[PDB]
Amino acid sequence: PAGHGLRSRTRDSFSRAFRKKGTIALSTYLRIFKIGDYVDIKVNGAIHKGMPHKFYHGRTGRVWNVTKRAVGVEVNKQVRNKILRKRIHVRIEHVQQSRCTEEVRERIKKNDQLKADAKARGEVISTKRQPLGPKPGFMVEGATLETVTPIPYDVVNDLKGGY
Amino acid sequence: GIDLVAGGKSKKTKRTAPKSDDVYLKLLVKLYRFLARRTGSKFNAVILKRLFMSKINKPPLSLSRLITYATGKGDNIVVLVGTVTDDVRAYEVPKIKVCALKFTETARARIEKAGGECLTFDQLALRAPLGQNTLLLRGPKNSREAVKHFGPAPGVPHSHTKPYVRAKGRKFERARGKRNSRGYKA
Amino acid sequence: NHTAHNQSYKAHRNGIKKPKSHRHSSTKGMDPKFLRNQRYARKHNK
Amino acid sequence: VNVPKTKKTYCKSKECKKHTLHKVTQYKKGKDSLAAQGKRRYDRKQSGYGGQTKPVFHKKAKTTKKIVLRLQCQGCKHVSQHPIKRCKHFEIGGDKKGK
Amino acid sequence: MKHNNVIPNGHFKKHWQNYVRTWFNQPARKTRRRAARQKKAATIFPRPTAGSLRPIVHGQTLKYNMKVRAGRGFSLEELKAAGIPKKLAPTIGIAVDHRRRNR
RNA sequence: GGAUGCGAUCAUACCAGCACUAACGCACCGGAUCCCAUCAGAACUCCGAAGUUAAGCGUGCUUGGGCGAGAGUAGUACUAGGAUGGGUGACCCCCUGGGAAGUCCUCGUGUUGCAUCCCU
RNA sequence: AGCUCAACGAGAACAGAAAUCUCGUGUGGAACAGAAGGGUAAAAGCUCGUUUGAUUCUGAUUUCCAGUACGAAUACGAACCGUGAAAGCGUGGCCUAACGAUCCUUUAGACCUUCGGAAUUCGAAGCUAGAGGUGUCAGAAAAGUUACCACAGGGAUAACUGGCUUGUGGCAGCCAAGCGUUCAUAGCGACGUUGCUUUUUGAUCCUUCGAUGUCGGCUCUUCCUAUCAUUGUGAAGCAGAAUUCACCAAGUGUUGGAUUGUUCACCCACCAAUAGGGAACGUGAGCUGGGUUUAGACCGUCGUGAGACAGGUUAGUUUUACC
RNA sequence: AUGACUCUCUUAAGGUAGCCAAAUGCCUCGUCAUCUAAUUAGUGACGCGCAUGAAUGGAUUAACGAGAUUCCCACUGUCCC
RNA sequence: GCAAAUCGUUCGUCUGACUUGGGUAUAGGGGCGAAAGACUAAUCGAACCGUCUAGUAGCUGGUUCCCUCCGAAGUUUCCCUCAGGAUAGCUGGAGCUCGCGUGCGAGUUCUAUCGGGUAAAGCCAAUGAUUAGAGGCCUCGGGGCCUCGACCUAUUCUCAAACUUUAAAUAGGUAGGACGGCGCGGCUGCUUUGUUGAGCCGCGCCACGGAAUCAAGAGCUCCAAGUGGGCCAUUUUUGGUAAGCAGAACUGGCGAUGCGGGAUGAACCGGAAGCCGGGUUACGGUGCCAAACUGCGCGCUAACCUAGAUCCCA
RNA sequence: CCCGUCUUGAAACACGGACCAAGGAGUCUGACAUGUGUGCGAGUCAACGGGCGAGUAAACCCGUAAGGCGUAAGGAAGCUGAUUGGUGGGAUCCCCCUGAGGGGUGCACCGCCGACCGACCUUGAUCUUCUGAGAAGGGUUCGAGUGUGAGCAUACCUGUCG
Ligand SMILES: [K+]
Ligand SMILES: [K+]
Ligand SMILES: [K+]
Ligand SMILES: [K+]
Ligand SMILES: [K+]
Ligand SMILES: [K+]
Ligand SMILES: [K+]
Ligand SMILES: [K+]
Ligand SMILES: [K+]
Ligand SMILES: [K+]
Ligand SMILES: [K+]
Ligand SMILES: [K+]
Ligand SMILES: [K+]
Ligand SMILES: [K+]
Ligand SMILES: [K+]
Ligand SMILES: [K+]
Ligand SMILES: [K+]
Ligand SMILES: [K+]
Ligand SMILES: [K+]
Ligand SMILES: [K+]
Ligand SMILES: [K+]
Ligand SMILES: [K+]
Ligand SMILES: [K+]
Ligand SMILES: [K+]
Ligand SMILES: [Mg+2]
Ligand SMILES: [Mg+2]
Ligand SMILES: [Mg+2]
Ligand SMILES: [Mg+2]
Ligand SMILES: [Mg+2]
Ligand SMILES: [Mg+2]
Ligand SMILES: [Mg+2]
Ligand SMILES: [Mg+2]
Ligand SMILES: [Mg+2]
Ligand SMILES: [Mg+2]
Ligand SMILES: [Mg+2]
Ligand SMILES: [Mg+2]
Ligand SMILES: [Mg+2]
Ligand SMILES: [Mg+2]
Ligand SMILES: [Mg+2]
Ligand SMILES: [Mg+2]
Ligand SMILES: [Mg+2]
Ligand SMILES: [Mg+2]
Ligand SMILES: [Mg+2]
Ligand SMILES: [Mg+2]
Ligand SMILES: [Mg+2]
Ligand SMILES: [Mg+2]
Ligand SMILES: [Mg+2]
Ligand SMILES: [Mg+2]
Ligand SMILES: [Mg+2]
Ligand SMILES: [Mg+2]
Ligand SMILES: [Mg+2]
Ligand SMILES: [Mg+2]
Ligand SMILES: [Mg+2]
Ligand SMILES: [Mg+2]
Ligand SMILES: [Mg+2]
Ligand SMILES: [Mg+2]
Ligand SMILES: [Mg+2]
Ligand SMILES: [Mg+2]
Ligand SMILES: [Mg+2]
Ligand SMILES: [Mg+2]
Ligand SMILES: [Mg+2]
Ligand SMILES: [Mg+2]
Ligand SMILES: [Mg+2]
Ligand SMILES: [Mg+2]
Ligand SMILES: [Mg+2]
Ligand SMILES: [Mg+2]
Ligand SMILES: [Mg+2]
Ligand SMILES: [Mg+2]
Ligand SMILES: [Mg+2]
Ligand SMILES: [Mg+2]
Ligand SMILES: [Mg+2]
Ligand SMILES: [Mg+2]
Ligand SMILES: [Mg+2]
Ligand SMILES: [Mg+2]
Ligand SMILES: [Mg+2]
Ligand SMILES: [Mg+2]
Ligand SMILES: [Mg+2]
Ligand SMILES: [Mg+2]
Ligand SMILES: [Mg+2]
Ligand SMILES: [Mg+2]
Ligand SMILES: [Mg+2]
Ligand SMILES: [Mg+2]
Ligand SMILES: [Mg+2]
Ligand SMILES: [Mg+2]
Ligand SMILES: [Mg+2]
Ligand SMILES: [Mg+2]
Ligand SMILES: [Mg+2]
Ligand SMILES: [Mg+2]
Ligand SMILES: [Mg+2]
Ligand SMILES: [Mg+2]
Ligand SMILES: [Mg+2]
Ligand SMILES: [Mg+2]
Ligand SMILES: [Mg+2]
Ligand SMILES: [Mg+2]
Ligand SMILES: [Mg+2]
Ligand SMILES: [Mg+2]
Ligand SMILES: [Mg+2]
Ligand SMILES: [Mg+2]
Ligand SMILES: [Mg+2]
Ligand SMILES: [Mg+2]
Ligand SMILES: [Mg+2]
Ligand SMILES: [Mg+2]
Ligand SMILES: [Mg+2]
Ligand SMILES: [Mg+2]
Ligand SMILES: [Zn+2]
Repeated sequence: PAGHGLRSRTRDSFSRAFRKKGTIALSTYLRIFKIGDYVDIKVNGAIHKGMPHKFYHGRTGRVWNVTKRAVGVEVNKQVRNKILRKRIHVRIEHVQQSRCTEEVRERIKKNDQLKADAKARGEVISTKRQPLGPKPGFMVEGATLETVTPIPYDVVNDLKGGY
Repeated sequence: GIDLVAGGKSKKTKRTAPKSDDVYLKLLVKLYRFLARRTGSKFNAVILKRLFMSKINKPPLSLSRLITYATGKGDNIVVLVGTVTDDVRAYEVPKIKVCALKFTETARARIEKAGGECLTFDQLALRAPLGQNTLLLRGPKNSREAVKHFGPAPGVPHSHTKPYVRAKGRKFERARGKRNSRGYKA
Repeated sequence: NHTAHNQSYKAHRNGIKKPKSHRHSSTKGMDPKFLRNQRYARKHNK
Repeated sequence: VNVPKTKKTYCKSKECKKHTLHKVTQYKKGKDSLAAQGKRRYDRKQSGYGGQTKPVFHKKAKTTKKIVLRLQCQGCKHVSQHPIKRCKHFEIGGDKKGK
Repeated sequence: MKHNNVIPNGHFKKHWQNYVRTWFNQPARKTRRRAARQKKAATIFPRPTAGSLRPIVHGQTLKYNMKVRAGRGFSLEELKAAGIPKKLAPTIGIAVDHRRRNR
């Protein structure tokens, strides 16, 4: 509306990948979606029903409802000075289960056991991750040294493969 | 130059004193300025702040609601920074010790008849300087006509805000925008 | 005619404001069949 | 646009509340009554001096109208109205394609 | 017109300033009416200052039929039952209303 | 080690040519009363078991095409940030960072779930 | 449900480039109402079978977005149906456009509500859902002219100068195919290519609309050089004479007339020569007022007409200095 | 060269008698003649006339005009100055 | 100005449609007009006087004391809307609810993960555009067995905002606990062949805060002003020969803001400010103007064209 | 560099301003709204009027079924009319313990989900004067509702409108 249709500017976004057209593999229809799961919205161009607006393509949201053929997804949308919680329904052909939280569950268990193993011995520790820190000092065994020097200029070589 | 906002100064406003000129209220403020400073009691600090508040921020508490919140707490002293009103819908009034800024004439009579006591905040300081064994209560702040008009505008979706109309009837904002048969319902 | 100049600056004066997140979210718009059964389940809960 | 003479559709009558056979006819606006309150007020307003007292639409733009199908249930003999999209040529019971 | 306000409907489009009724004479009116009553009381002495006797009548309509008030005058049927001729009643401080019925 | 039924992944699985296969299978195959089916028992459908591994299916091969992976192209093209940098300009060096893609070259040519059966 | 398209290859009486028929290859190179894009192959295409989900009742969501309406779309719920053996699919068109408030009118629906003293039957008025339209499409009911003109304003905006720009106009250079009897360059410079100038006209709309007097001529001074003549020189296809190219050079000069309001132009004549320009397109409290550009009037064309005409014509107040 | 003449489309009728680069012609300073040493002026002709034309009057016209225009003679400080 | 129409000379007419006094008739959408929209008391394309009337104006002008604090917008949508209004944004005031580092906040990064089709690249990949030869020369046409062009095969030059297999940099989304996890029970009319699932509920147990950095704190509501002409610059970028031209994208700047530098300048460089003393710098400078070297070093240039002399910048 | 002003931009070749004195422009009123102060509070208001009274336009007194607003809503209307709270956070206080601890307390406010009244729809054992009553049982519907009142008067600023 107001100068732009629903699918305006979707020539590339909503087109199928090269040599990946035709029948949709059935693993898409065997996925299980639960409330609270995170899903990435990826519009399939072949399915014209229950397809989200182009804005939600490439966005990750949280599942808040499950129907026969579609899942309700909560997606953040920035409008001026506010973030809106947009609730949309999308057919499962356009959603992929996201691996954004794949490390959380396995990390909690490791932290829980590490704290438990430390509680029994009365040693207070921290399970927090840390970013890459500075490396310690070390010795490197001597080896043959290859000398690098600037190369004399040659005009004939100022072209891919030369002139 | 320094990269701060408003030179690092606060842009928030709170009441540091009552706006009223009531001489008795100012004496109570002086009493509880001392109690809050020299005791560090959280009860005294809360009492001091509420004495500054405007009328709408000190809503009345009905006697019936006072009785329900005081059930099973006869030993405790009920404290209200506000006015206690009488409620004709309450039949049985147990004996209760209540401290409030003001009691309505009917509310005071019923409490005193039931063997209870109506206290002022200067009497409370003598009985509970740190607020020991007190039941601190507040009246309903948002139960008034003005609040019904606040929030999302009446015409936006999912709005139950009360509009401003000079009268009530079929001819006063019941047409287009208020039903599907007239354009839309909103 | 049109320009977005200064609009991001205006948005960031008091924003970006994220909506308040509560533990329980509204059930409006969810499957009525699921909601109706849930209401009965709570009714007979003991 | 060609529409069949008969159509099997849902009937809202409490007698049926089910799909039944309906006869298709085209709706036509009835004659304006002189006793209608709006007409009574307009005639009063127009009387005497002052000339034309109401707007008179002049800038016609539509070249078609939304034809309304009048579906009369054969069970309860009740009518339901079903508008269709704008069209310039419309008929009921015309010869079907190919036949 | 701006903001969320009740729709204004002030009826101040005529020459209303020429039809303003002030009440600065309100104390004076009270004084004048009191003087008239005081003067009337001396004229009719020793007749009661309250005036003629008025009947008891019901309030009209469903909203006021549970109360009673003073009416205009006693009906002819009421006067006859009390044995007071209608021509004599007004001369002894009894109000007469020949229109009122007795249902 | 395989086949068959249902599959998953949808070319390392496709295409072309050539070669090969024990057993059980899978096929081709015989027939047209019945169900069904057409211009046509070719197909579809039904009934059957004389014949054949010729084809299909399966496997292998090709300095095969394609596809997949690596190397290289190349710190090149482009690019975020910086300069009272160069230059008449077009454009470009340097500084703090990120960093591709054809050609050419090497290698690879499927993996796998459930069930049944053969090799037994 | 079955089928596979465009195209090509190889074959068959009439039959051929192209009729129909057969086999083979064929990732869509076809088709899918329309614009384009996307999408689709035991299908969304083609051919047949059965059909009306283009149905009834709300609410929610998306797009638009103020997170209002409308249009359009999507996911459910509760009914009734279609189709298929069945899963399943179907709430119009494969997806992205194809459309419309209040008031009024009209229709459909509810053994519904009201007509206010109480009833009956007509009539009228309400409730729910559609239709008749607003295309300036969030939706007044609407023809001109003014040169007889008026007011509020606008340098938010035209008609001068000035400023930016230089396409266009004007002036100049580089390369050297060729011209020049011979001979690229005495003198020229095709095809290309690099510049300068603001004495053309455009582009723009920055300054001025509580006003910078708007054509040309006359008069008068000063300035420029891209030099017409005059002084001194170089070059020549420079014998002489005359002429041409180039250099230093703006010291001096550059005229009298017919026609035109003209600028411009053109002709006659003289002359050493009759070069080109600037200074708010120099110069109206310096003039003049022929033109343009108020009001009178005529013609032609145009208009039903009032009137219009970068068409013609004729008559039409040019103010003030003493700061 | 021109087109009496013929063919063809067509209108209510197809501008007739006259007149013209006109106070009416864009092109245009139209072409020819005349007036001048020289004339975008004047006059006389020519006319497929942007867009002339008959009481929206056409074409003429003696006399008259503080009406527009060209030339010649006289006259002169308009000018040479 | 003698004069809100006069003066000088020069001109028209002058027995007639002639000139003129007085009387008299016609009055405002009316009169009167040998016609100029003329004239109707210096007023006429609708006189004059009073009133309605303080007529209305989205337009012009003005709008009166001091310090202190906070502090904008030229953008969205709708409007016979485009010099206006409303609406949202930006802003103030009023608070309220809490909090004191245990924060659940952030115009930042890290880790993990997801989307993309611009730059570049590609044609030796589809679609389109396009140069040249080479071989085969089967079969088609062309002409004269020959022969050119069609054809087929392998190559080759050069290309694309509305082409593309591939494909960056920058930017975009999500997640990194106390709203976590596990165990045992319970509820249902939903769901399953199935106490099978789904969600919820109760009880018990565990949970060193589960990346960095910061956190002059976080949340919520009310009422309302001004604004809705913008302009400049780096870079990306459309129209245009171009423009101190017109129009967009991200950020900053001016406008609303002085101060040092750029001789001079709204935007360039530096840098933002209570009133002062001392110290030190930024940009820019140190021959004079003019505070600071004619400081210590190397080379280049010689301009008989006004040699040359500092981002934007002339 | 001259102030004031409109402006993207003013010392401007943009406009007003020769000079001085005095006068000279957001006011009054009605309606409504938020905020704040004050009184009383399920009420509140002496307002028309009356009784009087500083010999008195003030002050003081009077609301007896007066009236306004509030105390109940939904529906076009006929009409019907609130079964009286659960839960996650949370101030304060109490106890144990001296932890970013554990129990009890849980106001205000916010989120979530029921129930109740009404429009619409749906439902009907058992009765009745035949059109009503209502045992049970409801709803992705709708409401400016209910679930132990918060209003009324008055003062003033600011804002919209006449
Ligand atoms: K477009
Ligand atoms: K009338
Ligand atoms: K009076
Ligand atoms: K099919
Ligand atoms: K075929
Ligand atoms: K409009
Ligand atoms: K030029
Ligand atoms: K002007
Ligand atoms: K002058
Ligand atoms: K004259
Ligand atoms: K004359
Ligand atoms: K005379
Ligand atoms: K008049
Ligand atoms: K305006
Ligand atoms: K590429
Ligand atoms: K290509
Ligand atoms: K506004
Ligand atoms: K101004
Ligand atoms: K101005
Ligand atoms: K001025
Ligand atoms: K308001
Ligand atoms: K009352
Ligand atoms: K009273
Ligand atoms: K109703
Ligand atoms: Mg719109
Ligand atoms: Mg937009
Ligand atoms: Mg400071
Ligand atoms: Mg500040
Ligand atoms: Mg209607
Ligand atoms: Mg809505
Ligand atoms: Mg009448
Ligand atoms: Mg009449
Ligand atoms: Mg008035
Ligand atoms: Mg009375
Ligand atoms: Mg057979
Ligand atoms: Mg074989
Ligand atoms: Mg290979
Ligand atoms: Mg298409
Ligand atoms: Mg649909
Ligand atoms: Mg069936
Ligand atoms: Mg559709
Ligand atoms: Mg569809
Ligand atoms: Mg309609
Ligand atoms: Mg009606
Ligand atoms: Mg009646
Ligand atoms: Mg509109
Ligand atoms: Mg007019
Ligand atoms: Mg301008
Ligand atoms: Mg040339
Ligand atoms: Mg001026
Ligand atoms: Mg002037
Ligand atoms: Mg001047
Ligand atoms: Mg020279
Ligand atoms: Mg010679
Ligand atoms: Mg000279
Ligand atoms: Mg002349
Ligand atoms: Mg010039
Ligand atoms: Mg000039
Ligand atoms: Mg002058
Ligand atoms: Mg002059
Ligand atoms: Mg002049
Ligand atoms: Mg003139
Ligand atoms: Mg004229
Ligand atoms: Mg005519
Ligand atoms: Mg003239
Ligand atoms: Mg003729
Ligand atoms: Mg002629
Ligand atoms: Mg001539
Ligand atoms: Mg002459
Ligand atoms: Mg002539
Ligand atoms: Mg004519
Ligand atoms: Mg004529
Ligand atoms: Mg004549
Ligand atoms: Mg004559
Ligand atoms: Mg005469
Ligand atoms: Mg004199
Ligand atoms: Mg008359
Ligand atoms: Mg006369
Ligand atoms: Mg005239
Ligand atoms: Mg007047
Ligand atoms: Mg409109
Ligand atoms: Mg203005
Ligand atoms: Mg606003
Ligand atoms: Mg990426
Ligand atoms: Mg794109
Ligand atoms: Mg592209
Ligand atoms: Mg590119
Ligand atoms: Mg404005
Ligand atoms: Mg604007
Ligand atoms: Mg501009
Ligand atoms: Mg401004
Ligand atoms: Mg400078
Ligand atoms: Mg200092
Ligand atoms: Mg030196
Ligand atoms: Mg300006
Ligand atoms: Mg100024
Ligand atoms: Mg100037
Ligand atoms: Mg002005
Ligand atoms: Mg002045
Ligand atoms: Mg004064
Ligand atoms: Mg108040
Ligand atoms: Mg009462
Ligand atoms: Mg009812
Ligand atoms: Mg109910
Ligand atoms: Zn029926």
